[PDB]
Amino acid sequence: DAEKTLNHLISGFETFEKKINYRFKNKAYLLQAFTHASYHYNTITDCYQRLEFLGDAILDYLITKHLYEDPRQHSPGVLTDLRSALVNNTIFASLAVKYDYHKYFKAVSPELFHVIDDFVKFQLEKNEEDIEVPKAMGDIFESLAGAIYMDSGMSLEVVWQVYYPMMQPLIEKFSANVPRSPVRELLEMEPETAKFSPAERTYDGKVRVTVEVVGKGKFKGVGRSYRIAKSAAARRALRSLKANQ
Amino acid sequence: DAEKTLNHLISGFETFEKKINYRFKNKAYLLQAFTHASYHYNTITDCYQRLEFLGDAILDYLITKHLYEDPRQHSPGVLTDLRSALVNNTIFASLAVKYDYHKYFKAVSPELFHVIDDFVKFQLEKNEEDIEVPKAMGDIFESLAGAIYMDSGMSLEVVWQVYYPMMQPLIEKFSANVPRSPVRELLEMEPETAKFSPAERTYDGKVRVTVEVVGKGKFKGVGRSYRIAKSAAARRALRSLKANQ
Repeated sequence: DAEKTLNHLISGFETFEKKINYRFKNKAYLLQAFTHASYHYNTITDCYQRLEFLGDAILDYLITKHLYEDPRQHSPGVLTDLRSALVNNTIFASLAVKYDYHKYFKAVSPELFHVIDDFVKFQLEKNEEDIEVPKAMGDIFESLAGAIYMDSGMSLEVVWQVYYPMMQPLIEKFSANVPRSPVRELLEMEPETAKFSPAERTYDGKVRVTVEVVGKGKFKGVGRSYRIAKSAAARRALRSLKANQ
Repeated sequence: DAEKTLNHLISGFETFEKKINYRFKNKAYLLQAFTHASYHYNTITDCYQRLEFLGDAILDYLITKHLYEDPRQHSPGVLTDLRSALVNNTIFASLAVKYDYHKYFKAVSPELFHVIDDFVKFQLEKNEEDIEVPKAMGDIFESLAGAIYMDSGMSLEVVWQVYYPMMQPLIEKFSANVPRSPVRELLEMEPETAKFSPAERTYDGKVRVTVEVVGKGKFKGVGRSYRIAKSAAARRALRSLKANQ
């Protein structure tokens, strides 16, 4: 009887649904999300791989959107680096164990569980390199997102309602530590006092811009685009401001 | 006067908005999407890089969603391959030129435009290897998606309304040509006549499944998961069906 088998296999997930603050309408999707290929006791649903595939693109979008909207106004290169750093199996594995996913993971592999235990312990200590990252932990962080998406009738909004609280602190930490965009940094410091002049074309086919910072003087930047020129000029102004005479 | 400069730079985009069947509320976003780093005449908006970043994740999600929902029920490995094949700068560049994006692209690079012309010509002939792919064409296929998203008030639905007609035929072509999932293929052929038995555990810690195809006999599959076992059994049944005695 499939429902009796479901009831057996989902025993203990109550605690997990409370922890993430989401109640599954269809528990089969939650079981599927946590079912590794090796979990032969699950004779009623697919393993997590399809959900992982969907969840990967869902998280890529929600994380990308967040990065793009960040009022730090990261440059394209910084956005790219941040996306690579965050949309990432290791980062996903770290967040999975932070939020106890390993306590609900379904697999038959003593060796995998040993790797998981060591990784959980390391991450706990780290958060109060020769630790192997259990890729399945990253996998189920993704597959659960896919499961919530499916269970909620394909709602990205419901997914992010659940995932944002888990992700935002790490996203914010990474976003706060990457190099600042020199334009936004200057304007944080001198919002009405830093003024960029119109772009001018150079003999060598570049763009030159001057930023004047009232009380500090004028600083020139050149680059292969207006964006790069502004950045260059701001970086110079910032250096003078920091030097403080 | 910024609006006079906008009016000048967007001259000719009328034809493009008609072609994609989307009217921008804010033309600045359309200009930005098509503005390469080298286009120094654009002194009023950013270049396309930020939009490209956002658009990349938007298309990754919409394409992934489509692949996942395809009633061909691709296996995880096939889904992965298809995503890699489709969410791809070369594929994006080919679709951009198919839909005339190169006629509206803003750049200052005779050499780039030469590469573009050769690529347009090749693709036209192909669609009635030693052709360089102009990466900027893939870039603006992505940045325009980001621009439509922004202009429509962050609507994925409006993006896909515009993009689906451009993408679905290529997605469908790739999806139709990849290896079929043997389970779905068998069930297309024998929907009421192919029946999978319950999973059984093997001495070596695998799963074994038999599929019985009425009129043809029984075929066994073994694998490291229930999913793989079913696939294996179906592949055998298919081979017999095709042989047709």
